[PDB]
Order: sequence, then structure tokens, then C-alpha cells
Amino acid sequence: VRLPALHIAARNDDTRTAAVLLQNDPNPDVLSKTGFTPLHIAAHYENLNVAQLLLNRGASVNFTPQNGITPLHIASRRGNVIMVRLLLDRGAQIETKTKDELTPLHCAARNGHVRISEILLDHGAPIQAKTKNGLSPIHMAAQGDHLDCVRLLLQYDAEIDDITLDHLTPLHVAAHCGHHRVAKVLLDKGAKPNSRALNGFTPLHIACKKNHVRVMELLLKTGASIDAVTESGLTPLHVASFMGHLPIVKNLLQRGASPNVSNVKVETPLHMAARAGHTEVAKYLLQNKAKVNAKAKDDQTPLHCAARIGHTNMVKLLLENNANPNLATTAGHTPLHIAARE
Amino acid sequence: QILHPSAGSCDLVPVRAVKEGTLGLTPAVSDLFAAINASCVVWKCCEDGTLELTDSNTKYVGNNISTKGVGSDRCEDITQNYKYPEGSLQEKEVLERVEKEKMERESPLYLLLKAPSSLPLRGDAQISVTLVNHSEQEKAVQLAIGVQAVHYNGVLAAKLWRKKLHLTLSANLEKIITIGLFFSNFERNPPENTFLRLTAMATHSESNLSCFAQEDIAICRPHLAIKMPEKAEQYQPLTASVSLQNSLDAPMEDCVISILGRGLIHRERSYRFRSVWPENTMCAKFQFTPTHVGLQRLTVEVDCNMFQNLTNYKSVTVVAPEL
Amino acid sequence: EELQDDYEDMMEENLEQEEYEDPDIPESQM
Amino acid sequence: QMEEPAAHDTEATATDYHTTSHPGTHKVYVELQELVMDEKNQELRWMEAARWVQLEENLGENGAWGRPHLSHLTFWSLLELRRVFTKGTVLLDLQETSLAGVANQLLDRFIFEDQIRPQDREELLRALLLKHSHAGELEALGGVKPAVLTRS
Amino acid sequence: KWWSAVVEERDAQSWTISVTTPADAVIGHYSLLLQVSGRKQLLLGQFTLLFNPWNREDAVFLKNEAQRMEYLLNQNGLIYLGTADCIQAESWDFGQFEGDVIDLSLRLLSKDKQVEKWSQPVHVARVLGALLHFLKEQRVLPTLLNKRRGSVPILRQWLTGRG
Repeated sequence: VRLPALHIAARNDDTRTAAVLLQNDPNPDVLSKTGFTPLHIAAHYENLNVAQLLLNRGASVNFTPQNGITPLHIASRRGNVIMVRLLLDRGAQIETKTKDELTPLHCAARNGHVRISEILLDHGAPIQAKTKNGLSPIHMAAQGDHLDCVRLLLQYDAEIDDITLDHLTPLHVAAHCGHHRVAKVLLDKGAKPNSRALNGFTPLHIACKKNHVRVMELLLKTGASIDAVTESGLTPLHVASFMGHLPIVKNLLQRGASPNVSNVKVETPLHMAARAGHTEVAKYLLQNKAKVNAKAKDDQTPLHCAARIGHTNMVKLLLENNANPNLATTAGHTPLHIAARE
Repeated sequence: QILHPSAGSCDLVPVRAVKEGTLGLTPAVSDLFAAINASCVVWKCCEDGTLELTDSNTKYVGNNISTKGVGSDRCEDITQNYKYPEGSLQEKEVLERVEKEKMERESPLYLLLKAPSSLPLRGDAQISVTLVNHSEQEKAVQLAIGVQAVHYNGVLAAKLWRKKLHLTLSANLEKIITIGLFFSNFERNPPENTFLRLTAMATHSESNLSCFAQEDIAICRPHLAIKMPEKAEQYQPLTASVSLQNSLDAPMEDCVISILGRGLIHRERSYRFRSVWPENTMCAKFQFTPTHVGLQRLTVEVDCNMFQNLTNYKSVTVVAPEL
Repeated sequence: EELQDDYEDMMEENLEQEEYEDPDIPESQM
Repeated sequence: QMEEPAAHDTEATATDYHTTSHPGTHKVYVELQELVMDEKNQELRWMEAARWVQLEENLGENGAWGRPHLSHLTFWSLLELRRVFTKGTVLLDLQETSLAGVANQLLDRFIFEDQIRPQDREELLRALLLKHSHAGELEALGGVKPAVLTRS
Repeated sequence: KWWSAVVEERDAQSWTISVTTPADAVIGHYSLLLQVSGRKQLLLGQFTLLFNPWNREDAVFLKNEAQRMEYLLNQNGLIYLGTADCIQAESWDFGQFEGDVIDLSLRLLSKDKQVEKWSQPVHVARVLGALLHFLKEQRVLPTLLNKRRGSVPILRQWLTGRG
């Protein structure tokens, strides 16, 4: 359950113990239980002396365990610039992929190591290489809020609108994670603000979903469509009203988003605020424009949706403003019949 | 760790404690947390003396927390080390926990202000004010636009420009007003090292609330371009050309360019260059022998009667002579 | 203390094998 | 570029380069070296001429150091040292550890202060980086005669 | 791991001695003295002891060589000024390796009388941070005046009043 002695000497950078061990056992590529050579441990802790000692005794600079993590991968992930240089000088392969198809550039960009990424690019690393999910290094840089890494990769002609398997652009990832600085750099460099995901989600839709207000303002300022709909017809106010993010719902209504838009299910933003139960969104949706007695599929008012879930503050806001209890669905169910049912 | 001097005594605050709002770990966590998480409330001071609250755009604090990148002259953003993304679940958790600890211890009109990030020195820029009327009636709106000079520490320097518009907004109609921000309109000249505070204030009839927006604008000076080979040999002469285009409305007089750089120049060498007439380019060439091997940096400073201490830099790697 | 990193379990935890994998591409279906 | 920039004697930031360190008291060895020519190869070289430890010792044309003596000075030497000191080029607290470095920076400040022309720099550098020989090598050098530096 | 000395190489007239210091040693100016049985103390010389971002057992240990080169060995810094949307990088000469900067820093640190705590980077950072803030309040004047040549002239003026 203890590491092999050459792995322990690698972690401690003990070149004297390593020299004695290699004199006794001439194999520098001894495997641990995980399958990692001592060169992998030296690359992780940037022990350059024991790394050169191991490489001078025949250690495989391109050793590939079962998971595909070469020492160059570890050095790039850990930010070991000097170890990356040493491994590249001794013949490390620049395009080798892990089990999940990550290149060393993927590991560098995911952790935002600008210097290492530039060294790998200058050595010919593929900037458009993809993982199993279709993530390019710029996707990993945008996911980690690594502004200078998005900035360097864009300088090296990375595709600003590359898509994953879920049709996610780096702008989509930035909107998802709330990184408004990455989104600002991408949009100021020509990224399309109305890119569609697999379900037709724009970056504005995702920003309105996750209550990322700064990304929302940046997108709307860089010409994102405020009335863009999904495959299901969801506007950004449908997403904001359903998720309950009052900052987004007020910002979208101050800018002139129609609070009376519909979806495949003829649902309006006040219907989704009644079904979820956000009485401060609904309150704003009415204060502005929104039809308290508006109807959807089956002839359902927001009073019906609020009475189904049993929210009384919502019922009491809808009923106080203009809601009429006597309105009934196609099956004849008033809000008093749903409330009696539940 | 962050050194936070209290007017006194200094505190070493772990950055994670600021990020997570761990108020109590060290005495200065609360102040550093408030430095990048406070909210801004704008009051209007009426001539009658009564102080009214304003419907104001959100002024975000703690933006673009920056430091020099490792192994480059590139800027690294480290804001994520001090703050969760705005509107995120983690930021909400931290904020409500900090509010809970402190509490236990103790409109028809919308204004959108669009401004450029910088205004060229003695130059021109265009700003846009979008006013949206949500009332069913048309509105008589007084739009006030102001430009003030502010020091880096937020101290008021000078009143540069003020503009008063009177508009009528049709009901449910958005209106875009484009206003030119020109240096020649300034009542004075922004004191040096100062920034431009641009404010918009919309008041209609007797609603008692005014829409207010503000933006900080930097003064942009002409680019000082340095041309120098990436690599240089030690003990061999090296030429660096410097160029500056005069994009101002006046000639550049009293021109002194200085050059310095530890490893390349002993102390500094300042030279005089000819006056530069508008729309013209200065092109000075400098020769020096790099004497110290390593990654060196040349720093160039130009002073004139229009601007002073305009500094740019360029890095050169000096290599040992071939054996 | 000071000798835990010599064991195979601690080293595997230290090497962070999950950081060399594509975790997921979340969508959060509404 | 083109604009040939003209030096501006400025001392606005000269105090920004004045160290707070008090120098230690050190006694000095002085070596005087002259530009000479050796008859064996007609090669320009620097030759030991005199040294100061407690008194002055001069080097004769036999390689033997003469009798130590008090250092008398000629009037013409001091009138011309004050005349070259008045316009002298000083590099104080120079961060250099090789002769080629000291010489490259001295010649750059000599150009900066209009002491020498740029066309003289390469020949002056060639002269300052010549071989610096000592009294022992003189006998093996086949004698020495004084020499003048000419542009060539 | 503590103060130690071993003769690594020797000849009849000389000893080549390797001397170690503890990773938690008190920093500052040191004297090395030799005691030869039945004789008085002989001063071998002076040396200055500093923190070691390169030793794994030091409190200021840094994992990366590149981070060590950037956060301790580089005198050419960049102070970012301007606004959030218009960041202007100003070249700055930190000059930590200037001849007198170490002496000035140790002299300023000597104003703190808890010399036993000088082994602790936290205590040293807090004392110098407080002293430097006090000096900044004392020496910075209310409003060329904005021409800057790095940290070293500012430190010299703050400590000596000259410049």
C-alpha cells in the first residue's frame, strides 16, 4: 500500500536515493498500482533534477497509462512551465489524447496556464482538437473564467464560434457559468450573440436562466435578440419568470420585452410565475402589462396554475389585481375545483 | 494573502476568506469584503434642500481584479479568486450569510446610458442615452448630462461639461438621443491622472424620482510604438525605433523622450526631439549595446506640453555571444 | 503527517485523475 | 526612424539613482596602463606602465620595476586633468562586472555627452577590448614600443 | 535540517565546508564565528539570511519555478491602472535587488522588537505593511510631480527624507 521507492524519491526530488535505486534496479519506468511512472510524479511536483535523472536513465517521456495521462498532460495541467519545456525538449508528443480525448493544450487551457498554452501552440499543438463531448481548448478556457487564455487562443486563430456536441459555443459556456468578462472578450472579438443550442437556447436564454445579470446586459448591449424563442417558444422572460430571477425580469421589462408572449403550450410569462410561485415576479409582470385572466392550453388562467400548486400569496395577488375565479377550463374546472382536488 | 493596513496595524487576509465572506477569521475580512461587494445608492440634491432617492443603474464594484501574468507581460484576471459570479447561487449564499451575521450583530421611465470606454486626449466621442416611456401618457422629461473629472480615489476634481435637454416621449415609445462628447466643449481641461465621470439624470413632471445612470471614462493618450528586435546579442549594438502619431488638436512642444531599462541603459538618457505638428508622426531611433544577458525590458517615456509621463515598454531577450 | 503522500491512495488523490477527464456538458432541462 | 534625437542634460530624476548605502573605507591599488605596440607581431595591446601601492613604481624597458618614489606631478598634467574633468563623462555605481560591459556603457555615455562621434565608437571599443598584458609577458613579447590608435 | 556544518572536501591547507540553516531560521544580518578549542572567538565573515520560496519546508514555499521567477526574481513589474473597461499597464521597476533595498528593508524591520518572530513570514509581512503604511501617511504630500522611477526611489525617500 506504499508507493515504489523510485516514486517516493521522485516526490522528494531525492536524486541520491534515485541514483542508488537506479544503480540497483535499472528500470526507471517502474509502475505503481495506479499505473503511473516516477516521471509522472516528478512532472506533478515539478522535481526537475529527478526528472532529468530519470530521463537520462531511459524513462519513457511519452509513457501512456491506461487512462492516457502522459507526463506532458500532468505538467500542462499543473502549470509546470519548466517541466513542460524539459519534456518537450526530450521528445514529448504534443497531440497525445487521454481517455476522454484531452490534449495537453486542453489541460493547460482548462486551468488557464497562458505561458504553457503558448509554448504548446508554438510547438504545434492542435488548437481545434476536441474532447469526447466536442470541447475545444477555448471551451475549457471559457468554462474556467481564464480571460487571458481565451484572449491568447483567440490570438492564435481559435474558432470563436466552435460548437460542442450539444451545439454550445464558448459564448454559451460563458453565459452558463456567468463569466461576463469572457463573454465581453468573445463578443468584442466577433462571437455571434444569437447562436442556437440543441434546444434553440441563445446565450441570452442561458443568462436569463441562471440569474447572470451582467452577462445579460453585455449580450443585450452587443445586439442579442430580446424576443428570441426556442424550439418550444420560450422567450428570455419565460425563462426568467419561471426561474424567479426578479433582477432579470425587471431588466427585461425595463428594456421593452413583451410580458404577453406565448409558447407552444400557449403559456405566458405570468403563467410560469404562477406555476413556480414567484409572487414578486408575477407582481412585476402585472404592474407592467400582463393579462391576469389570460388563457392557455385547456383554457387555463394563471389562477388555475397558482391554485394547483397551492400557493395562496400568488392566488391572493392574482385575485386582488384582476383575476376572476369563475373562469373555467375546457373540462369545466374553476380554480376552486383544482384547489379542492389537491 | 492580502496586506490590509488599518490607518496603525496591518492584517494578512487569506483571499479565500474574502471570497467566502469568512468574516471573523481575521479582523480585516469585513472591510475587504465590503470593498468588492457594496451597493451604490444615488441621492439627488434638490435646490430646495430635500434629498431624494434616484432610480439608478447598478454600479458594480470589484471589477477586473488584475495582476501581471506569469512568464509574460500579459495581464491576468484573478477576480474569480475574490468573488463568485454575479447572480450565482454561491454568491447568493455568501451574501445572505453575511447579511445574517451583520443583522444578528446589529419608475415609469427607464434610462439607458451608452458610453465609450475611453475618450481620446483632446479628442471626440459619442454617447447615447436611451429613454423608454412606460406610461400611457406622454411625458415632459428634463434630461441632464454632466461630465466631471475624478481622481483615482474618487475625489471630485473639476466640473468639465453640463448639458440640459428638454424632450417629449410618446407613450410606450423608446427614444435614442446621441450626444457628442468633445474636449473642446469642456469648461476647463481635466486635471492630470484624472478620469471622466459621465452622468445622465432624467426627471419628468412631478414624479419625485429621477432616472440616473453613470459611467467612468478613461482619457486615452496617443500610442507610443516601440520597434525593437525580439532577441539581441550581448555586447553588440541594438537599435530601437520609437514612433508617436500626434492625434491632438495642437502641436506637441517642449518634447523630451527618455529611455531607461535595467540591463540595457545605465540610469536614464533623455533627448529632445523636434516639435510635432498635428496629424504628423515623431520617429526617433535609439542605439544602445545590451550588456547583461537575460530577459530585459526597454522603457520609453515622452513628455511634451500636451501630455507628460506617457510611458510604453518593450521586452528584449539578450543572449550570450556565440562561443 | 509528512509521510501520508508516500501511500498509493494519497498519491492517487493527489494526482487528481478526475481533472484529466471531460466531466459533463450540463443542460438542466427546464 | 529618422528624427536624430538631441541629448537633453536633465537632472530631474538624478536623485532617483542615489543610493542610501554608505561606502566602506578601502585602500587602493592603482595600475596605469598605456597603449603600446609589440615588435613581435605589430599588434596593439595595453602594457603596464606604473603602479601605486604606497609609492609609485614605474616599469622600465627591461621588465624590471624601478625604485619606488613619491609621486611628483607636472603642472601641465594638472591643468589638463582639470580641463578634461570639467567636461568628463562619469558613470557612477555602474552595474557591470566585465570590461566589455563597462566599455560598451562608457562609449554610449561618451556619445550621449557629445564627447566622441558615433564613427569613433567602433575603433574606441576595439582599442578598449585589446589584450591587457602585464610586466611578466613583456620579456616574452620581445620588447614594447609606444603606439597611437589610428582609424583603419 | 538545523544549523550544521560538514567538511565536504579538504586538502592539507583548506577545508571546504557545507553549512546549513533551519527552514524556520530568523532572517536578517548574521555573523559566522569560529571557536577553536582553547582560543578566543574568530569572526569568519558576514552573511544575510532570507526566506526561501524554493525549500518545501519553508512557509513561503512556491510550487512552480515559473511562479518563483515571477513573484520573487523579477524586478520588471506592471502596475495596472485606469478604469475597468480601459486598463492601462504601467511599467514598474520593483528593484528589490538594488544594493541598498535589502539593508533598508532590514533596517525598517529592526523597528520591530520581536526579533524572535522574524522567522515567521506572517509577522514580518504585517510589521512592514504597517510601517510602510505609516511612512506613506507621513511622507506623501497633498497636490515633474507625477514622474516615477519605480519603488526604490520612493522607499529611499520614505526612509531617509531625501529625494
